[PDB]
Amino acid sequence: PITGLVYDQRMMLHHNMWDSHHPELPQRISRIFSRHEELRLLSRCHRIPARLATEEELALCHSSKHISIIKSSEHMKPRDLNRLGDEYNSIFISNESYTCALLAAGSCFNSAQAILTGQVRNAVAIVRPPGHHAEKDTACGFCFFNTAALTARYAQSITRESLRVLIVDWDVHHGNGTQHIFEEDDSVLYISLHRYEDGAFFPNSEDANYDKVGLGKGRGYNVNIPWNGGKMGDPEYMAAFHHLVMPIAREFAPELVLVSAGFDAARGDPLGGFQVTPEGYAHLTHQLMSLAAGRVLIILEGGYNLTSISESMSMCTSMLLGDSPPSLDHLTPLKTSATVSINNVLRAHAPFWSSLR
Ligand SMILES: CN1CC2(CCN(Cc3ccc(C(=O)NO)cc3)CC2)c2ccccc21
Ligand SMILES: [K+]
Ligand SMILES: [K+]
Ligand SMILES: [Zn+2]
Repeated sequence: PITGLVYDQRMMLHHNMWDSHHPELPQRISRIFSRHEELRLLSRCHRIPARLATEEELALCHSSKHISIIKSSEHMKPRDLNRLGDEYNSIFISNESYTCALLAAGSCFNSAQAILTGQVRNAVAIVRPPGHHAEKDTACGFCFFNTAALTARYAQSITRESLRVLIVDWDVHHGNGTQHIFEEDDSVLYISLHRYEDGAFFPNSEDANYDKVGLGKGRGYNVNIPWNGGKMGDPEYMAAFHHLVMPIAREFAPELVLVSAGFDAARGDPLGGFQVTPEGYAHLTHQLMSLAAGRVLIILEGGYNLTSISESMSMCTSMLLGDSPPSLDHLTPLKTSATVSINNVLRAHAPFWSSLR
């Protein structure tokens, strides 16, 4: 029963040279790492080295053209970096961005391998830039390569093609890239909870709605839990897990659980507008630990309040280490629109999951 931790200060080198105050700050990962030390969680984890993802590994999910374009930014002049950035939705690029994206991907590969070989039971990856918005052919929403999707394929590549991977995406944004990459795949189950507001919340696509259940063989293996009607918090996320995430996950019976763990639904996030507490995230973590014989990898995605993300991810690691979950306040009355959301997801997926009937 060992917990791995991967963190490399080199991933701070990715920066926005046109707005040094952009919220995807290098200090996101250094502040999370610092808090793990202060709380004395770091000395209880087995440290896992970062490594560069290879170009071949990037090809598990991404087109050669997308790879070589991002690769080329490494030697671009500032004017070319600025032009290239404007060809994507919400992307800034510096000369170090490509290397940082490879470091984030490879760090998760080493973690998945450590888990799947039994060197550790579970693991946390404190990495940036994030991944879940990145598509097969394009970068998007602060993300260059889809770190979680690549780690799922990497895990299958060192075990077997049909390794059942669950990706739980609790970042406040829909992970459009992860959904699309696995949309017709029945070996990777994708479950996303996200602020939706009938398509008005980033990334502003109806792909995020509850009726997108997957395609062909992948029907039923894409689960969108969209929130409408303003602020959500622990009661709604607890109920989504109890009524949807955990019943479906148990029926799927993953052999590995990847968490796309953005912490931008946390209280205090300047962008998410939600109220999930660190104790809330501890409890979501604890529940997922009941799956896949405990084989859980937590991968940092978004999250923009330096204190909120540092307290929230620390609590998750605390859970992975075996600590007992902190008490929760008043989970009872959900917002009406959240009950409606959960009922829409239940109606969408009951055809595919007997546990929902
Ligand atoms: C009407 N909006 C405003 C907005 C401005 C910039 N933010 C960028 C962004 C991306 C990812 C994450 C994250 O944390 N993902 O997990 C957080 C912020 C998004 C929304 C935008 C961009 C493009 C088109 C339309 C619009
Ligand atoms: K999400
Ligand atoms: K899928
Ligand atoms: Zn996000």
